[PDB]
This record gives sequence, C-alpha cells and structure tokens, in this order.
Amino acid sequence: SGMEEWNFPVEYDENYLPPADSRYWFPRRETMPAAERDKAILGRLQQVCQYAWEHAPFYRRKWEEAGFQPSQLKSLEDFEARVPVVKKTDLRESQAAHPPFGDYVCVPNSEIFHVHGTSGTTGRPTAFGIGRADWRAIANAHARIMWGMGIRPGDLVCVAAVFSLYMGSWGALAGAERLRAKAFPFGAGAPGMSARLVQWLDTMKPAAFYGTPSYAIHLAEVAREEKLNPRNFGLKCLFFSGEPGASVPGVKDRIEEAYGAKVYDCGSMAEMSPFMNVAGTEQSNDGMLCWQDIIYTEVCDPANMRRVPYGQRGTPVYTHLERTSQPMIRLLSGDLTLWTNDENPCGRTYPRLPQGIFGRIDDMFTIRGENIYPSEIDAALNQMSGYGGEHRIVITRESAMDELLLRVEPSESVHAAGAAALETFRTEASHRVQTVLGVRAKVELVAPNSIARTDKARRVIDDREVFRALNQQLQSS
Amino acid sequence: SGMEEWNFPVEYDENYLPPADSRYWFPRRETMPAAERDKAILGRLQQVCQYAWEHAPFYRRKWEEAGFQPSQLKSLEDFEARVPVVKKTDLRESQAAHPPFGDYVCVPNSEIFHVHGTSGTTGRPTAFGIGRADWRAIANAHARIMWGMGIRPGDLVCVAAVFSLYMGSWGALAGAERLRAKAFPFGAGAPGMSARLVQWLDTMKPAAFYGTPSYAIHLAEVAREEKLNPRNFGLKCLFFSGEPGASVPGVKDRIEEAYGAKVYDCGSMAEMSPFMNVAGTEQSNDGMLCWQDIIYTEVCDPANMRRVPYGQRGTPVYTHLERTSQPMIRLLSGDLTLWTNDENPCGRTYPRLPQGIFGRIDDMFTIRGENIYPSEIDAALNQMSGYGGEHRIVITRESAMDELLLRVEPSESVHAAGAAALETFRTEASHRVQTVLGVRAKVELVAPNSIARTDKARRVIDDREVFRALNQQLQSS
Ligand SMILES: CC(C)(COP(=O)(O)OP(=O)(O)OC[C@H]1O[C@@H](n2cnc3c(N)ncnc32)[C@H](O)[C@@H]1OP(=O)(O)O)[C@@H](O)C(=O)NCCC(=O)NCCS
Ligand SMILES: CC(C)(COP(=O)(O)OP(=O)(O)OC[C@H]1O[C@@H](n2cnc3c(N)ncnc32)[C@H](O)[C@@H]1OP(=O)(O)O)[C@@H](O)C(=O)NCCC(=O)NCCS
Ligand SMILES: CC(C)(O)C(=O)OP(=O)(O)OC[C@H]1O[C@@H](n2cnc3c(N)ncnc32)[C@H](O)[C@@H]1O
Ligand SMILES: CC(C)(O)C(=O)OP(=O)(O)OC[C@H]1O[C@@H](n2cnc3c(N)ncnc32)[C@H](O)[C@@H]1O
Repeated sequence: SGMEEWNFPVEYDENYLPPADSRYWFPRRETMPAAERDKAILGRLQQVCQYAWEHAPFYRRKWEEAGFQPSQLKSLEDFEARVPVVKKTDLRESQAAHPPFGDYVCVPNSEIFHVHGTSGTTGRPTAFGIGRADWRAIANAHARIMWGMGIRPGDLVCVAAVFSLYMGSWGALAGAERLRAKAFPFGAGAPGMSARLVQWLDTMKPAAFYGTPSYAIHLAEVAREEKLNPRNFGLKCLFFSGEPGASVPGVKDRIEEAYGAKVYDCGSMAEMSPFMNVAGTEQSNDGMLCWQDIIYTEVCDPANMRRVPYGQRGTPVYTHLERTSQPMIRLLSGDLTLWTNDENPCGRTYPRLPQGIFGRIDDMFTIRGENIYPSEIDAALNQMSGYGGEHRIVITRESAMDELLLRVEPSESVHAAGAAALETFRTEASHRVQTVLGVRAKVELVAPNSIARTDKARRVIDDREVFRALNQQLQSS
Repeated sequence: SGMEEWNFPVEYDENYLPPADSRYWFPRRETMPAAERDKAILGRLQQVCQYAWEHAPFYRRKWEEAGFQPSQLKSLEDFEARVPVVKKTDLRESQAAHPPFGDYVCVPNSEIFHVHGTSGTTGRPTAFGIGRADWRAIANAHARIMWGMGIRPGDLVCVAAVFSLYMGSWGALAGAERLRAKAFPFGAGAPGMSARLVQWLDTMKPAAFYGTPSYAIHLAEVAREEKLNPRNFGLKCLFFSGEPGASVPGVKDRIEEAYGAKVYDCGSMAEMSPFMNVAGTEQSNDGMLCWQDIIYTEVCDPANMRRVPYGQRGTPVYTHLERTSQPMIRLLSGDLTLWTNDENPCGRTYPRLPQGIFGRIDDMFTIRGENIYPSEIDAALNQMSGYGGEHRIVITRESAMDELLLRVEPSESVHAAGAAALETFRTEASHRVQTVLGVRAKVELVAPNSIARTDKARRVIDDREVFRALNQQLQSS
C-alpha cells in the first residue's frame, strides 16, 4: 500500500517530522487512490472487529444479538449492512453495569493513562479511559492534521478552551506537543480569564488559536473593551471544534474579519478522539475533510445506517482504526452533513463535508460548545418537589455566546408559600440544572399552570439568528 | 557515586518503574550519605554555571557585575558566598529587554515545548518557556516524589487545580502520567465545577487528590451540601501546593478528618518547576524534605545569602540541577522556613522543613493559591483617574477560602459626580485589579480622605485566624 506507519496496534515514530517543503505530513496516506486506501481500511476494520470480539464483551453481546461475526466482514458493504450502530445510550448502560469504563474498554486497567468524560446526563456521568498508546495515536493524528492547516514546529499555539473532562482542549494540546509547536494552554472558564487572555495574546502574538467559534467572537469584543487590536495578535490561523460555526458564513467571516486570519473547522465527537478526523486543510479551508485512514466516517441514511451517495445528506457514523482503548465501532453521531468526493484544492483524496456539520436527527443542541439533551433537563427538573410539572427552553445568542433560558413552572404549593419559597425553588432549579448540564442556564419562573401540556412535547425554541436559515433549509431538504 | 541516571543534560529512562517493594524510586540518590551527594551536587553546580555562562547573557552580566566566574566555584561555600542571588524583579526586567523568555532562556526557540507564566504584575506578565527535555525532567522528578508519597501506578489521581498559565496542576499531571497512574485532570475555576467535581469523586473514588489545601476544605463543604460523604471518595492521600496549609495543624488536621486520608505538603515556586523538590513523604509526612539532587535548596540568612545552621530559620534559595531551559541559579524565594538535618522517618538523607514554609521577608501574601504583591495593587489603582490616592487591604478567610477586600478612596470629583459615578469607579477598579492579580478581589469604597497617609505605608491586614499564631511567632523569633 505504501501507507506510512500502517499497523494495528499503531506505534508512530515520535521523532518523525515531515520535510519543510511537504504539504502532507503523510504524503501516501493523504493522496493515495481512495479505492486503494479503502482496501486497506477494510483490512483494518477486520483487525479492529476481531480485536473488539476478543476484548469487549460489549461488542460481542451487541454483534451476537444483531447476528454479526467478524468472519462475515468481507467488504465495506458487509460493514454497513451487518455491523449494528453503537448509540451513546448503549455506552452509558455498559458503564452502569461495568464501571468505570464499560465492557468496551478492551485494554487492561494498567494501560489507562488519562481519565476524561462528559457532562449532560442525570445519574452517573460517562467516563473516558484513554490508554497510553491511544494518547500517542491521538497526539500523532492531531499533529498530522494541524500540519495540514499550515501549523508548523515552533509556532505558538494558544489553546483557549477549558482544560477539564472534555477531550477538545487536550486533543489540541496533544496535537501541538507532537508537532513540536510551542503549546500555550491558557484554558478557559474562570470569569476574568478572557480579559487576561487578550493581554497574553497581545504580548505572546501566537500563530494559531484553538477554541469554540463563538468564544473567538466574544474574545474579539473583550480585546476592544481592553483597548487592544485583535488584528495585532500575530494570528495565521484559528481552528475550532465543539459547535457549528467555523463552516457558517455569518460566523466564520466575522472571525476572519476580526483577526485577519484563516479559520478552520474541525471536530466530530469526544468519544471519537482523535476528534480532528473531520477537519479542514489550508487549501481545502471551507468545511471539512474526512481523514478516512485515522477514523472511518460513513455518512448514513438514518433509516438503515447505510452510506448515502456523494452529494447527499446523512448522519456521520464513525469507526476507530487506531485505538485499543474504548474503540468505537460504527458509533452513530446523530448529526447531519452533506458529503462529496470531488477533487479537493489541497490534493487530499478524502471525502469532504463542504458545509461542515449541522443539525441533528434528535432534539440535542449545543450551548457554548456543550451538548444539551432536553430529556436530561426534564429528568433534572422532575427530581425536584417544587417543580410544577412543566417548562420551556429558549436558546438565544443576543451577545457573542449562547444563553440557555429555562421558563419553569413552580408547584401551586410553592407559589402559595410566597415570593421567598418561589425564589428558593428558582435558585435550587438553576443549581441542579447547571450541575447536570455542565453549563450555567438562566432560570425564570412562570405561573403554576401557564404552559401548554402536549402528552412527545416540543419544549425547545432555537432563537439564534445565525442558525435560522440553516434550520429552515433542513425543512426544505 | 552510584547515582541513578545522573548526568547533565538529564535524560531519564521513560520505561523505568521501581520494584513494587521499593520505598524509594531512586534508592541511591535518596538514601546515599549526604556528604557524598554534596560532592556530586558541587560537580553539577559547576556544569550548570558553565552551561549558564555560555547560553545566558543574563547570568554572564549578573555574575560579571558581582565579580563571579565559573572557575571560582570550588566548594558549596564558594557557591553561597560568590554567586549573587536572582530576584523575580531581575527576571521581569530581562524579559522586558529580551522577550518572550528573557536572556536566561538558554535553549534555542525550537526546543520550547510549553508556554506557561504568572499573573500578579501590572505591565507585561512574565512567561515560562519550558523546553521539551525539561518537561521530561519535571515529569520524572514528580513521579519519583509522588512515589515517595505512596502513590503507585494504576492509582487514579485527581488534579483539581486550574489548568492554565500556572505550573502547579501541569506539574502534578506530568508527575501522574510518568508514574503510570491514571491521571484525572478535572481542573478548577469555573463556578459550578466544585458541585460537579464532588459527584465525579463519589463516582470515580480516586486514590489521590491534588489542589490547594483551602480548596480541599471548600470541596468537603460542597460534598455535604451535595449530600455526599467525602470519607467515601476512596482517597489514600491528598497532596497540596500553592499556599501554606498542608503543614499547619488547624488546616491539615481538618482535611485529614474530612477525608480520612493523609495529607502531604509540597511546593517551592513555579519558576522552580519541578516544584515538588520540597515535598513530604509517606513516612516523613509532617512538613517537607529538600530533594537536594533534583533542586539544590539553601536556607539562607537574608542579610548575606549564606546558609543558616540546621535548627535555624531563613529564606529558601533554589538552584536547578536538571534544567536547560530558563534554569534558575540561586533564585531567592523570599519565603521563611526552619530547616533541620536529623534522621528522617522515611530513611531519606535529605534536609527537612519540619513545619513547611511560612512567612516572607517582603509584603507578599497568597489569595487562593495566588501570589499577591501589594505594590502591584497600588500600581494598578494609580493607573485610574477616579482613584483618590489611598486604599486599605483586608485578607480574611471567613468561609473555606481567602477573600481579598480592597477599601478604596474615590477622588473628590468622582464623589461629587454622584452615586452612579461612584459605582462606575468601584466596578472599574474591581475589573482592573482582577485582570492584574488573576483573582477576584472584593472592592468597597470609603470617603475621599478617610484613610491615613503615611509617606513606606503598611496597607495590609492579614485577618486569617488560621495563620495568626504563626504570624505572632515570626515576631517572637
Ligand atoms: C468554559 C465553561 C466551563 C464555562 O462555564 P459556563 O457555565 O458556560 O460559564 P459562563 O457562561 O457563566 O461563563 C464564565 C466564563 O467562561 C467563559 N466561557 C464560556 N463559555 C466558554 C467557552 N466555550 N470557551 C471558553 N470560555 C468560555 C465566559 O466568556 C466567561 O468569562 P468572561 O466573562 O471573563 O469572558 C463551559 O462553557 C464549558 O465547560 N464548555 C465546554 C464546551 C467546550 O468548550 N467544548 C469545545 C472544546 S473547543
Ligand atoms: C482557580 C481560579 C482561576 C479561580 O479564580 P477566582 O478569582 O479565585 O474565582 P472565585 O473566587 O470567584 O471562584 C470561582 C470558582 O473557583 C473556585 N476556586 C477558587 N479558588 C480556587 C482554587 N485555588 N482551586 C480550585 N478552585 C478554586 C471557587 O471555589 C469557585 O467555584 P465554586 O463556587 O463552584 O466552588 C483562581 O483562584 C486561580 O487562578 N488560582 C491559582 C492559584 C493556584 O491554585 N495555584 C496552586 C496550584 S495548586
Ligand atoms: C468535537 C468536540 C471534541 O469538540 C466535541 O464537542 O465532542 P462532544 O462528543 O462533546 O460533542 C460532539 C457534538 O457536538 C457537535 N459538534 C462538535 N464539533 C462540531 C463542529 N465542528 N461542527 C458542528 N458541530 C460540532 C456535534 O453535534 C457533535 O455531535
Ligand atoms: C508551588 C506552586 C508551583 O504551586 C506555586 O504556587 O508557585 P508560585 O511561584 O506561583 O508561588 C510560590 C509562592 O507561593 C507560596 N507557596 C507555594 N507553595 C507553598 C507551600 N506548599 N507552603 C507554603 N507556601 C507556599 C510561597 O510563598 C512561594 O514563594
């Protein structure tokens, strides 16, 4: 095949840096005939499915009840048709039965290097247990993809996303470290951090910046209040993940204008680290490329989980080709995208997402880069005695970043107990909701029976102008 | 000497794990006769001074004006008497002239791996540029010291300190990673993080925890409001840095009681990463050991910068023995400590700080693990037109963590312009002070000429009961 350092389990040369003239970090893997890479991906899929069958009782159970065995994997058509999709709810149930990391972890406990996770659910939150070898594989894949964006060794890379449970910032960091770039992990989340960060960007003048697209808009506003020019931060490129925006003109163009630098979209899911497997390149700067030999992406018809033709829309379904810990095999994203397989300006022979990722097959939405499930807001409110049985969700972006508004009904008893009791229920609901979601929601009370009861109810209003036209087009096609 | 992996520049075996029965990660370095290690430290000091002379115009300039050359370094007595101490203000001036990392950086730009830094000063803040090889040296030294605390491979290690500019959390992380412990970088600083963290500690039940001592007290209070038992977090040990507390009975004992686990003190300075060079051990659990072959600590008489005898108090002065990037040679801490050189319960032949570190030779104080210079609060306020020329500083710890209160005079003109103008000056002073300090200060206004003018003024009142007796004893001896 000629594919660079192509084996499972993967074990990249940590000293490899491509020649300075090279556009591609791995010229063969990135430009080889797609049909040839597809033969190699099938070969890999077979090893990964065999590996999961032997080390993941989660997959053995799932595949047995679907009537699938690794011996039945003969083509990519067998892969889409026979292998059932994994849902995030299955992953959550596996961990409830086999904590801390489910019976899909595969690796022994002694191999676990970092513990990360997610927020958003009531009950026990899901944990990520990333093996030592997978951390190196993620670092190596991200450095390759960041090289694709024009980021080079020695470049100062500002990671201005929270360093906590979430894989986003850790992935951009691990990528910067492997690239021999000067990683600058400023982080995020403490009120006051933005005013200090703009001083550090004016002083350090990094070549690259990573965060959420809306945070970069917020930071431009902060730099101006701080009497700083964001055009003088020395930025060559900004790359974002966590939410839609970097492939949306009314978002991307405002960032390119504020900073005078190119913006790159990247990012699938945290369960899919290396999450930059979907990422734009310096020449293919609009939307994202599907880096198929790192993670195998299939854009699927959600009714049958089969690949849609190119030029068509569907839901991304992902498979780890280079992970031994918690490998995801056909994980259903639930997102929507249009994929195409035309000639890319950068020369990479990868499928493309020309407008990035937008929209969902379910009722999930994002608030400041955080996934929000309305069923989870409903479960959190129903755990409260003072809850009056009904609520409404209003999403706005009146300033640079999202605001989540909850209009909650108090019980009649709480309302009768007076203004003090009412205010106590509101603050307790806000505390409970924030602990569950991982983000601050704004909570307001309405009259005890003022909201309509529709016994499934559609409680969410997405009032974000920047996504309105995109939400209407999902209703046209 | 028999000293394990003893060379400069250092290059540790990344695959080395000590035998499971071993108390010491490096038995020879940790238990060898002190006089023999001292001969080796002199040998190292000579290489480090020669290395700085060739690669740091900062040190060449400093030593020339002090009348010192590496050829004059023949004994540890020559080291204390001839080599002038480095002050943090010199480091700040070197960076103003030779940004980004001063002319003490030594390594070429291509070697820089991580950019960190500090807060606390008006103007350009000081940056840390840590080389790739030094990051490995820090990871390796911290894993050795964490092994000394009884932390073992496979142990889940919760790092509940902010992941941003500060070296603290990064150092505990790098240490956990090298130790083959399961690093759990939860982080800190976003309001709401504590309520979620206690859920994660109840669920993940880590063996070890890292943060500030007061944060662990705050977190115990949060676990109780969250209806959780902090005694059921599975903790074996908590290790802290950033502020005094882990060697103070009225602090340490409340933590040991709340969690039912041993507490370890550690931490010198962020400029001195690996900062755990001063750290307690599982058997020498009270106070800290000076791990002399990692960083050379000298407890000095601040009038002449010469070592005080054992049993006496002085200021720690530190020297990097295993750093090529920004190596610190005789950096004056300005802190106070009592050092002793008696037989240690763990068997380590190191000098000991039996009561940790407490007190300063200057007016610096700590607020929630953050260094605060009153001269810097004065400089920040004098940049404001609405400032009335005077203020007072009140430090309290009424709840689990410090509160910094500023009583600020508005100008007569601002006071005459009314309640609106007054409130505008207060909010702007609070914003300016927080941006400078890196921590939220509480700002209250007083009458335009109500504060006494003493043309140097002593504006700070440390009203923290937990440090009162210790502050009085510094006045006795
Ligand atoms: C960052 C985070 C911890 C803040 O918590 P929160 O409830 O949203 O907090 P608030 O809205 O009250 O904002 C607190 C501060 O965090 C900042 N902030 C909010 N969302 C942020 C984000 N996604 N990235 C960076 N900073 C963010 C705010 O601007 C504010 O600081 P400032 O007023 O000094 O500017 C939270 O949004 C989060 O965990 N997001 C994770 C999603 C994510 O970023 N994933 C994608 C990886 S790029
Ligand atoms: C963590 C930090 C960013 C918070 O900023 P701040 O101005 O102090 O913020 P606030 O006092 O308004 O507190 C905001 C939240 O951070 C938490 N917090 C405050 N100081 C903290 C600390 N040192 N460690 C962890 N969390 C901390 C608060 O408890 C609060 O969360 P909660 O109400 O949900 O519990 C700040 O204190 C800091 O940068 N400290 C660095 C010093 C340090 O920790 N160094 C030693 C390494 S161990
Ligand atoms: C991608 C990452 C690691 O930053 C992340 O947020 O992971 P997470 O698993 O928490 O959430 C993934 C979901 O957020 C949304 N999302 C993430 N990145 C993008 C993106 N770049 N564009 C459009 N939506 C995105 C998608 O709906 C996706 O299903
Ligand atoms: C040690 C570290 C990396 O956490 C840190 O805070 O580094 P920094 O350079 O910012 O500040 C060091 C100062 O904080 C105080 N400090 C840090 N750790 C301790 C400690 N363990 N005990 C008593 N004081 C401490 C000392 O006064 C010291 O001078």
